Amino acid sequence: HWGYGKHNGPEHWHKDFPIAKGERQSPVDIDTHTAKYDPSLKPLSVSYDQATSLRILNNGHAFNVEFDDSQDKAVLKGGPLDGTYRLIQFHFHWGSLDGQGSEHTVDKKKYAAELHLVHWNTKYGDFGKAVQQPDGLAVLGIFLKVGSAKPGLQKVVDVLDSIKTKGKSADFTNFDPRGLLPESLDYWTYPGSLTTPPLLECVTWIVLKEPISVSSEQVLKFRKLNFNGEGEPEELMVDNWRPAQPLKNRQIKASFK
Ligand SMILES: N#Cc1cccc(-n2cc(-c3ccc(S(N)(=O)=O)s3)nn2)c1
Ligand SMILES: [Zn+2]
Repeated sequence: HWGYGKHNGPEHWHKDFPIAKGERQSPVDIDTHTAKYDPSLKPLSVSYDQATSLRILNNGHAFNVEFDDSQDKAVLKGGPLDGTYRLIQFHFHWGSLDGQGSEHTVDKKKYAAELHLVHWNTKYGDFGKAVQQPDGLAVLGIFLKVGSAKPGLQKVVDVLDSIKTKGKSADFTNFDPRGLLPESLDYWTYPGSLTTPPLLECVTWIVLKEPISVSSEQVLKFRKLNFNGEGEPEELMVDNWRPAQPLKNRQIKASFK
């Protein structure tokens, strides 16, 4: 089906998902000199104190840590958003080498990986409805660079060997996503899309300026994951990122100067 290889990767997605060539696709390069500071932007509110994680899943494209979103336990508000967006899952995109991996780029710089905290607009009632709306999702994007270890990531790294292959899951309760955030919440924002099929144009992207540092040992363990199912030939889960797409008729706004 779709994936990230030569024969089914991003340059092929458009044949099944014509919106791949649409007017508001993600990711994009963030040109920091042309992004405009917007005083209209209220401060971001990340309220993850009551977050309830449940499970971690290898879905054959990435791994997802899933949250209980049956009530407003972990939400994103403020910044460019109106209303309340509920955390449903986070996941990452990463490279085969430390010079690549992120989806968004900053003045053409690629980071080693990129974290996506995925939230849906509660006025649409459920995720599947929210994705059919231009303001249905808000994804908080955070770059990772390789340096010192991120203590708050290590519980995730340590469960990966239990979900090596596609379709494997493990219990993942009592995980605190506040441990993945950098100190600053300064951000860029723009309207865009899911960066995987079905590439729906339903996302308010909020990308943090400050990356988090992770260790080489941490990132290496992401790279031991498998795209394949158990008992199939091993294909390492690496380079599961989509490259930057045309900005078209969009302006990236900055919360800071
Ligand atoms: N409920 C539900 C449900 C069922 C199937 C899939 C999903 N679901 C899909 C996604 C996403 C696909 C791409 C992204 S991305 N890389 O953040 O733009 S998030 N996030 N949750 C959610
Ligand atoms: Zn993603």
